[PDB]
Amino acid sequence: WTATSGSCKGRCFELQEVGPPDCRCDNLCKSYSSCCHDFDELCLKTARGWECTKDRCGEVRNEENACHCSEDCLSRGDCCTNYQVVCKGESHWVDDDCEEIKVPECPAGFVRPPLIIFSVDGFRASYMKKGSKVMPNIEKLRSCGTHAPYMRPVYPTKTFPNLYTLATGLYPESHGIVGNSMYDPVFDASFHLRGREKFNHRWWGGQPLWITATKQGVRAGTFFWSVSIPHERRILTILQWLSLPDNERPSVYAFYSEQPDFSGHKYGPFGPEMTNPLREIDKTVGQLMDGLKQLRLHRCVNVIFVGDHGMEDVTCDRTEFLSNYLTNVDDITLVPGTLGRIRAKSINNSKYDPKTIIAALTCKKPDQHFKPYMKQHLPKRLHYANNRRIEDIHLLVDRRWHVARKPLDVYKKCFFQGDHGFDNKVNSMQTVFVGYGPTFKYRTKVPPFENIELYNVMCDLLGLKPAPNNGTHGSLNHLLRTNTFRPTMPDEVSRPNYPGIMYLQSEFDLGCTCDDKNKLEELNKRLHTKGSTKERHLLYGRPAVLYRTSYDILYHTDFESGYSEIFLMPLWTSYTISKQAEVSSIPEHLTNCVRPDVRVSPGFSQNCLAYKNDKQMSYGFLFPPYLSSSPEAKYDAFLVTNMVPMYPAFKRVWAYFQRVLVKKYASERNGVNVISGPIFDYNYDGLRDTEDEIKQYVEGSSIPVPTHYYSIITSCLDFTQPADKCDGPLSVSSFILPHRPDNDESCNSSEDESKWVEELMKMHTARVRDIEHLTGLDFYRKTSRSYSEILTLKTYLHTYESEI
Ligand SMILES: *[C@@H]1O[C@H](CO)[C@@H](O[C@@H]2O[C@H](CO)[C@@H](O[C@@H]3O[C@H](CO[C@H]4O[C@H](CO)[C@@H](O)[C@H](O[C@H]5O[C@H](CO)[C@@H](O)[C@H](O)[C@@H]5O[C@H]5O[C@H](CO)[C@@H](O)[C@H](O)[C@@H]5O)[C@@H]4O)[C@@H](O)[C@H](O[C@H]4O[C@H](CO)[C@@H](O)[C@H](O)[C@@H]4O[C@H]4O[C@H](CO)[C@@H](O)[C@H](O)[C@@H]4O)[C@@H]3O)[C@H](O)[C@H]2NC(C)=O)[C@H](O)[C@H]1NC(C)=O
Ligand SMILES: O=C(c1ccc2[nH]nnc2c1)N1C[C@@H]2[C@H](C1)[C@H]1CN(C(=O)c3cc4ccccc4c(OCC(F)(F)F)n3)C[C@@H]21
Ligand SMILES: [Ca+2]
Ligand SMILES: [Ca+2]
Ligand SMILES: [Cl-]
Ligand code: NA
Ligand SMILES: [Zn+2]
Repeated sequence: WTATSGSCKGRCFELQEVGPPDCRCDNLCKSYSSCCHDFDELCLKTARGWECTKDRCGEVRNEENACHCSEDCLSRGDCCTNYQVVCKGESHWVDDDCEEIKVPECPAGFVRPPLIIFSVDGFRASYMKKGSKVMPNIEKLRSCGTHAPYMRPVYPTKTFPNLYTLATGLYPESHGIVGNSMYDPVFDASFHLRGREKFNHRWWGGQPLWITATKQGVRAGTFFWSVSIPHERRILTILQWLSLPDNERPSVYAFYSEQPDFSGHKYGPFGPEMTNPLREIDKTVGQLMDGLKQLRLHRCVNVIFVGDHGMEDVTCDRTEFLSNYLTNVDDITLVPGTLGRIRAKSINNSKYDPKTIIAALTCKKPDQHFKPYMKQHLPKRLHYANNRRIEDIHLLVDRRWHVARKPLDVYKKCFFQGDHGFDNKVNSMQTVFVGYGPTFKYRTKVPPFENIELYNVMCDLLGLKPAPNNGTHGSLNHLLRTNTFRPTMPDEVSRPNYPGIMYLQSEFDLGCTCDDKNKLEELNKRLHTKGSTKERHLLYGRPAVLYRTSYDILYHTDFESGYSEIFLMPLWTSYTISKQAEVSSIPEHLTNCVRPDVRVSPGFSQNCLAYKNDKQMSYGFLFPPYLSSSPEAKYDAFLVTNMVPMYPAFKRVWAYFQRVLVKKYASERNGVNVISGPIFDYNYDGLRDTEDEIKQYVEGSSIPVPTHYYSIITSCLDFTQPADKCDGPLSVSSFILPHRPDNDESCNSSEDESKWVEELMKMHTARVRDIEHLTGLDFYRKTSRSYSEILTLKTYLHTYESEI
């Protein structure tokens, strides 16, 4: 109950929310149904429209007008945005040549350039090119400021997860807003688009930008707007706030547009009805910029034009129904649409089994348009598991499709031609970024980047220290003219041992066998074991270990490794494969060869007997024998310290990568440097497991089984230079392959690895940064590149999509 008895007199769009029981006058009161009786009358004035006309010029003030064209309007801060153009001979901002903004040109009393975030819902990245003719204000921002060809949203590519990621720098799994619709089993409460539960603070984790600003003494405009407040009034309100006295005026503001998303759902992303919403958005940007110009703020304010996600073509007829797959369809609850999330309809149903639901959903139809996963098996790049609000069973839905429980849900709940929510590497889901202002660079294009990085930059723009978040601070320094953030590399926590030959063959009782059999060549092999070729295979310095552990550096002719005495295998193995390198086979006599490593105690070694006994588990090697530089160097690849546990199903994947793909990349990229290793993430939190988190060992041993295997493949960005003699920027692609005992994820896996392995790898593409979180390692410590450029390289994701 609200005491709507109060008045909004002089409180219109009040910045601090008034305490109950009082009627509210803030931009969100509509949505709470708590506005004062006179809110519409005093605060949502419409009389006379939004534009000055020649006859209105120098009129006597009439407080009933929506905006004013009287002489005092500028100093009152409430002129219509076209006032100086219609009445004072000025030009519209869009008609002015752009001029570099080298420094902020702010009125006296501004302690920092204000930040305005202009967010546009559903603004697909290709709209910038495809709509350019009808968006002249936006086009000017884009070509005069700093822009990316596109910006990557987070998964799922839905409205609330992405707006709140923009605000916090966090993945949905960490901020807690994991969909537009959610059930939290601890609260036993549901979050919906319609309704009041979504206003409860307990849903909203991390620390959004407005809160970060407030805590550090920077005042914020209210970011959220009731849908019924027209866009023109939102713009007028921000401009009015910008006229407040120095002590009252906010430094950060947000405008939000429900368009083009609203129309995109109805008409599809490129429907002919889409031109008008785009024109109208541009007109709004033009009113803002004209309005800033009148206030002498157009060369003072930093403006971010940013979308939350794109929009894809999706229609009723492209719906998969779980009732075609599951006999037990009424025993599940599905969160439906462009993603699926499944849980038991009732917690009292003891006959509910996720394994049988998964199996009934797996590769059941030739062109099946969704794929089931236990959430811990989703591509790690999605970071979509570590939240109790994310159901154990997930359906990744093909672009252009929906999943639903039963046909009745679709025709009794066609209409829409667009939707979003799909995998965040999908081109149609990409959105936009443009930065314009004194702190952004001039006429500069930057590579695509992820929206999780923006919170840091917005903090930088406002001189704030960001709360802990998933961005990599410094990775977007190249967007900025100043206010860059200069981080230091993390300090290495553990130093390696460099073991020499310390054990005799006979001290090893590992159940291992190998058919293995001159001072010129013997001085040579000794030099290689001391690191003589390390400069060839360790191109960017050794990775630093950022946690407390015990490990050894092991040198070889063809590869170098950091070998964990705790996990009994390498944390990392590093090797370089030149364009000229030749692939060989494992000679027949060496087929089951495993050799003790005389530098490493039996007590810190794997053993072959454990693999023999473990009927499910086999082994592979991190440096592949196929790539050995000579028959003699090949023996190094069979060392027990190069061995890792591998399910035979995974060996199919791993063998193809090592035998076929590495050489292919080396030929295509002019040499590659490869770092591979294991990953343990049994609690699916995207972070390196400690030894006590390991859920699976090779039977009868203390050899921990990895959940994933990574590789990082680096070469020269200028591919006319070979990877090992590169003078400038680097180029990287990486992956985090799930280590699974079956290939159920690949519906074509009965076929030859040339028909399905590369597709699996593409799906499990990763950023180096993802691997760093998962391993506690820090890569690229010794390059001739600036650290910020390396941070950018570490956040790179090779997506394998075609051109935007
Ligand atoms: C992306 O960036 C983010 C932010 O940096 C990274 O997330 C951080 O990860 C940290 C390491 O896991 C984590 O630190 C833990 O914090 C615990 C205290 O947390 C509360 O306070 C903070 C600060 O205000 C707050 O942010 C937290 O908010 C979480 O929880 C609330 C309520 O549930 C949510 O609203 C909110 O969305 C957020 O949830 C997310 O994180 C939690 C984990 O905290 C998940 O469970 C959720 O699913 C969701 O993802 C909290 O309000 C602190 O208690 C922890 O300490 C325990 O463990 C350490 C191990 O080092 C040990 O030293 C301690 O003794 C303690 O152990 C005891 O508790 C254990 C668990 O109950 C128990 O098993 C033991 O036996 C002991 O009794 C821990 O330090 C930090 O909270 C989050 N922050 C956020 C915002 O998510 C994230 O990792 C990055 N992602 C990647 C891939 O890099
Ligand atoms: O019902 C929907 C909706 C919209 C499009 C849909 N497509 N498919 N389903 C949909 C459902 N809503 C309506 C609400 C919310 C999404 C949008 C955020 N809003 C801000 O003023 C606003 C503006 C912001 C501007 C910058 C940063 C954050 C902002 C923020 O934050 C919202 C959050 F905090 F909850 F994340 N809110 C109002 C709009
Ligand atoms: Ca075995
Ligand atoms: Ca973990
Ligand atoms: Cl959702
Ligand atoms: Na298969
Ligand atoms: Zn939408």
